Amino acid sequence: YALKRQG
Amino acid sequence: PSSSMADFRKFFAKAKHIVIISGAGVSAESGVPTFRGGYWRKWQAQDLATPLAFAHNPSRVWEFYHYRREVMGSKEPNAGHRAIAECETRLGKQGRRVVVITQNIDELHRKAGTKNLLEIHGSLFKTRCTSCGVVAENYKSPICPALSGKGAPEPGTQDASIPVEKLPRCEEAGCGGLLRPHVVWFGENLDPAILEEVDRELAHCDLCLVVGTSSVVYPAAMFAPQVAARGVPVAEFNTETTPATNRFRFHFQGPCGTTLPEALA
Ligand SMILES: [Zn+2]
Repeated sequence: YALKRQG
Repeated sequence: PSSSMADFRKFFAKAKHIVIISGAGVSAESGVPTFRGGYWRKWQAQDLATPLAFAHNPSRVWEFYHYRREVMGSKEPNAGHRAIAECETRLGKQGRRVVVITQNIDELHRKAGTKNLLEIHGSLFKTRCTSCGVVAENYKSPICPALSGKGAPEPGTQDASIPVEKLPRCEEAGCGGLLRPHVVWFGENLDPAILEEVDRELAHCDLCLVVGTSSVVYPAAMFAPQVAARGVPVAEFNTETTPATNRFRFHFQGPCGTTLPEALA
């Protein structure tokens, strides 16, 4: 949820 | 997803809590390079905005951010930035709330007038000490001496390889710790204080606008879809359709520079 990530 | 402005303006005149989510699309209209695909030397933001990149090559990462910091000096807010800031002042006076939640780190929303600003990814112009954790505003150019005349974006430029001892150091008495940019990198979490401000804004939201976002960076990408799922209308203003657009009431295409001044009039 809080994790920055791409996709 | 409708392309009708008249229908938008009907929700717009009534809405009392309006949340605006802003993405790199808005800064690119000021000529700010969003390195999201374009490159700094042989890299994009995704390759350098990571804790690993900083651990292995902190010199390189600081060069990059240094570049980005210096480039902002010439840059100014655009018609999209201004329209959003005016709207917030105007609606403030009618007992109506407007909040901007930005994925951007360039502070162009601040320069434009926006008060209710949540910078979910941090800022270019704040550092954080990796020894003591103090977060400090820093606008100094260059941020440190060993970075003067570094950070060229042209590929082939050799790495300055500044020893860690000469990259920005904490100025707190007694610390000497290595600073990093106070930006949220890929692989890291958003600040919990920031996430609660957002949770509340998204919950009691009224009308949501999503402007110049490609909708491929999480969690920011889930924020408008959250709101739409609650039966709340969402207008997407973007030059080109996204993987989330089909979940939104409206899509208006164009530069947010062209479309927002009308939408928010
Ligand atoms: Zn420190």
